[PDB]
Order: sequence, then structure tokens, then C-alpha cells
Amino acid sequence: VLVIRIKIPNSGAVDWTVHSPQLLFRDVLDVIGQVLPEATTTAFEYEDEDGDRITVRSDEEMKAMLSYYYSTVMEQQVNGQLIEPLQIFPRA
Amino acid sequence: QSDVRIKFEHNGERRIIAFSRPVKYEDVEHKVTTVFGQPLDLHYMNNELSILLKNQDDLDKAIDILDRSSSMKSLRILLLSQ
Repeated sequence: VLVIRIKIPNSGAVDWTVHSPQLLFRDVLDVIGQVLPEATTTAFEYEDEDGDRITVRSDEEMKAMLSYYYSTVMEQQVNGQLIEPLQIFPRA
Repeated sequence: QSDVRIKFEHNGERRIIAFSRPVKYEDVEHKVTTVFGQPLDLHYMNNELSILLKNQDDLDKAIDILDRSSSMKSLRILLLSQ
């Protein structure tokens, strides 16, 4: 179970519970389009370990995102920290 | 020694792509061409210092810095037109 937290305007985020079929970059954009139907979203950002905003425009970039996230979750479980969803910020 | 994460920076945007070890210069340059639409010079960045990676040796040395570092988890590479 992967939870993707999709930032929305005005202090919200919509959490999407993704079940395990390959998650595609297109599928994420599709869900964002449902959640934000008045927006044009063709990409999204996430925050890396440096706090830098990283733009995702393809499946290969999305895979590097997911690997980072899973590594982070794994370390949190081991060290007994609260596990957070993968936060993304939709993007024109 | 898992995949090398390269954090490309180009025109106000950052992109992270993972490369299988051993990482080849030609493969990094080709990825830059397909992702950004044109060949671009690789500037390995650390704060106010940077170095042009011109070849396999240069890249290997950058990866060595990454691998010896207790801190760093990606190679920060600023992309500029030749």
C-alpha cells in the first residue's frame, strides 16, 4: 500500500491510496485531473532529501521518486519514526 | 553501491534520474539529450564550486566523491549550453 498525498489549493491535500499493476506517470496525472478539474496539470514536484523541489515529467523520473520514497519509509520503520505519505505538488 | 542518482538542474527546474552502476559518461550525455532535447555540458556542483565533467574519468571521480561522502545521496549537475 502506497499513499500519494496530492497538494490542493487552500490548506488541503487529497490522499490517494494506491494498491498493488504498474503505477504509471500517466495514471498519477489522471488522478490529479480528477482532483483538480479546473487546472491543467502536466507534471508534479516532490521534495528530495535536500528540500529541493524536483519536477517529474516521465515514468523514469517517477521511478527515481518512488525509490527515494521507499528508502525513506524503510528508514522510518526501522528507526521508529512516523511514516508519512509521498507528497506531491501538481504543476502546470 | 546502489544506483547513482543524478539531480540535473536546467532552466529553473530540477530532475532526478537514476543510473545503473557502472555509470558511463556516454549514457549520461545521451540521457541529457533525450530528456532536455539537446546535448548540454555537465557541471558538477558543490555550493560555490563546480567542475565541468568532460569524460569518463571526470565522472568516475565525481561518483567517488559521492561514494566517500557520509552526507551526499545524489550528484548535483547543472546543465548549460556548450
